[PDB]
Amino acid sequence: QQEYLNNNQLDCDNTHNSTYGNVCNSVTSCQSYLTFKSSSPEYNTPSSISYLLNSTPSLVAKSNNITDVTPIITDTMVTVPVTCSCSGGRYQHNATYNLKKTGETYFSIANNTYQSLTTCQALMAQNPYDAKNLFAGDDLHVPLRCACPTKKQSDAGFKYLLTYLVSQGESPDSIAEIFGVDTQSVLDANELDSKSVVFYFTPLLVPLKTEPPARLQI
Ligand SMILES: *[C@@H]1O[C@H](CO)[C@@H](O[C@@H]2O[C@H](CO)[C@@H](O[C@@H]3O[C@H](CO)[C@@H](O)[C@H](O)[C@@H]3O)[C@H](O)[C@H]2NC(C)=O)[C@H](O)[C@H]1NC(C)=O
Ligand SMILES: *[C@@H]1O[C@H](CO)[C@@H](O[C@@H]2O[C@H](CO)[C@@H](O)[C@H](O)[C@H]2NC(C)=O)[C@H](O)[C@H]1NC(C)=O
Ligand SMILES: *[C@@H]1O[C@H](CO)[C@@H](O)[C@H](O)[C@H]1NC(C)=O
Ligand SMILES: *[C@@H]1O[C@H](CO)[C@@H](O)[C@H](O)[C@H]1NC(C)=O
Repeated sequence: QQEYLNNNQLDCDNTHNSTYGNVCNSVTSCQSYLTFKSSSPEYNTPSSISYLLNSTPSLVAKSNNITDVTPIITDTMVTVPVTCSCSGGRYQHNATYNLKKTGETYFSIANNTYQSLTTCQALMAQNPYDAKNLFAGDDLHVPLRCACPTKKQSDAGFKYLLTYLVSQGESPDSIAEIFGVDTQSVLDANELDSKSVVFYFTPLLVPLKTEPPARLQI
């Protein structure tokens, strides 16, 4: 279980503990997954998506049953295998991001470029630049959100946790059905209950019993 981000990442001045990352509460390192929506023309191949998220093109290709050079149709949600590890008391998967345009902000990088796979708060905490001193060509340390199954989750049969970018219309019920797991396992993984509002566009942890399906929309 990890705290649910609960839209606290939408205000860069918000200081809720969840915004600085999942908490290191299990094994120091594990295999994990992110999700990411293909974006044309910059992030729509295994090469460019892996470059943004620090995976490998072969891992992205195999995870989605495509080749490592296959163009991915815009808005397709793909799975991205990554190593999740503990750093500074948090679980995260490191990536590096070079700003392309002077005008990009900590928030635009977290919310738009990385599709809320990281937060403004974690970016600011792990980079030296002032929010008013970012220029094209600056490299950012990007702490992508992932977690490793706790002992209790492992004992329940979950081999991985997957960081799931919730889309319009989706619910814990419908997301659990994609991965063939119980709705209650999804709720428990995020410390939610059936009355909790699950926000669109905010990452949600999904515990997995096996590797994710190659196509999420099936
Ligand atoms: C992902 O990124 C984090 C930082 O966000 C890396 O954490 C780093 O952890 C190492 C290991 O303790 C720290 O190294 C220490 O640093 C000093 C030099 O500053 C040196 O005396 C020693 O080598 C000492 O171990 C390091 O401080 C820390 N980095 C930061 C920026 O705080 C982590 O290793 C990264 N993980 C992966 C898998 O890339
Ligand atoms: C942060 O990102 C989200 C996308 O995850 C943006 O949400 C959009 O909101 C507008 C209305 O303001 C909708 O028309 C779009 O459909 C939403 N996006 C998606 C992908 O569905 C949001 O605008 C971003 N916030 C900022 C301040 O840039
Ligand atoms: C936030 O969490 C950290 C460790 O995850 C802890 O040291 C700190 O006390 C927490 N802060 C609050 C306000 O609960
Ligand atoms: C991969 O794609 C092939 C051909 O489209 C399909 O028959 C096969 O079942 C897929 N494999 C997996 C593991 O999804």
